[PDB]
Amino acid sequence: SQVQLQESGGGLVQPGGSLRLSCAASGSFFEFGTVGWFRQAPGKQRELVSRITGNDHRYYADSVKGRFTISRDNDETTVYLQMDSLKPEDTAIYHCNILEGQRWSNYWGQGTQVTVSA
Amino acid sequence: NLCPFGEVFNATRFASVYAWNRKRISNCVADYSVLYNSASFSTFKCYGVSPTKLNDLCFTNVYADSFVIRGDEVRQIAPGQTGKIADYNYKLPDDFTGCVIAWNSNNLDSKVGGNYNYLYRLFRKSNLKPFERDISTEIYQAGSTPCNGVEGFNCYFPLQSYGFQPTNGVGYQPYRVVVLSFELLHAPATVCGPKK
Ligand SMILES: *[C@@H]1O[C@H](CO[C@@H]2O[C@@H](C)[C@@H](O)[C@@H](O)[C@@H]2O)[C@@H](O[C@@H]2O[C@H](CO)[C@@H](O)[C@H](O)[C@H]2NC(C)=O)[C@H](O[C@@H]2O[C@@H](C)[C@@H](O)[C@@H](O)[C@@H]2O)[C@H]1NC(C)=O
Repeated sequence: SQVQLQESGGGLVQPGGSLRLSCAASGSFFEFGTVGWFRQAPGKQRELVSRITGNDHRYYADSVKGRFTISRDNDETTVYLQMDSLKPEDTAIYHCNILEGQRWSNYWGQGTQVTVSA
Repeated sequence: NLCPFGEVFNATRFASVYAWNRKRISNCVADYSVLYNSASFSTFKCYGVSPTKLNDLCFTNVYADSFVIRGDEVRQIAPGQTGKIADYNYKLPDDFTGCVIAWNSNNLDSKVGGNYNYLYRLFRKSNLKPFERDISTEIYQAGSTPCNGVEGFNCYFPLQSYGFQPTNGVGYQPYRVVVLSFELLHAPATVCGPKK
């Protein structure tokens, strides 16, 4: 049952820049059929930014529609979040997560920091 | 004029259980003993009929329903069961007459990195009725707060994908399932065993 979700790819960029986040899963067992990227800005509520279920059922929050793209690695249990046309309001710590039964799992790790600064 | 069971059991592609496939079988001769002996099945469980009796019987129609689930869920493909599969995906009636046939398909339906092609419904407002099929994909409102098109806590896309990895334990490996239902109406019985 143990899973580790290694989050990486964040960074400090200027407005209009790009980053690719990586959620790399490993462990004896985990449900990787649904993967969500969440973010929490300072003093703000965590929000689901993007989700992929199966190979091709995707969700994007209104504020990132058209700018972010979620995808799977072809050979590994990894999911990517390509973030293009970055804005200052995308600054947050980004976390990836999976379902456990009928809810997002209680995993809430270190995440990866995204800073977009003029 | 043999019933086209090969097209069902030997299909290259199988459906997701939430969008389960149905083929109507009619106007043909079927040897169920040959079918029973045709492969190393892991499940072959009949209700209201029997493997030893089917070759002497005639039916108005046979339906063959097929899909993929995980190993530990095959027990839900039976009358009177509960669980996410029986409740939200594929429901047999209490008075079911037919056979449930399954086999491990890990060699075809798993993949390094995961095979994510097979889906099941994880959330639904009410249970399915017998032989109902729901292929809808609207966001599910899990609490009392309305979702207004925004996914998050208590607002879920209603399907989940299996993540079949070749190293999964057998309970979490893919199994291909065929459900044969035998219907006898006040109509000509055109699907018969070889004994007729
Ligand atoms: C399901 O498919 C089995 C394998 O068929 C072989 O591979 C296919 C890709 C295709 O090229 C086919 O022509 C091949 O023969 C069938 O088993 C085979 O059946 C044929 C007769 O149809 C027989 O001559 C072969 O010896 C046999 N080979 C193997 C490895 O099993 C299944 O046919 C049923 O099972 C057989 C054992 C036999 O009883 C046959 O009469 C049955 O129809 C296919 N299943 C069904 C339900 O059709």
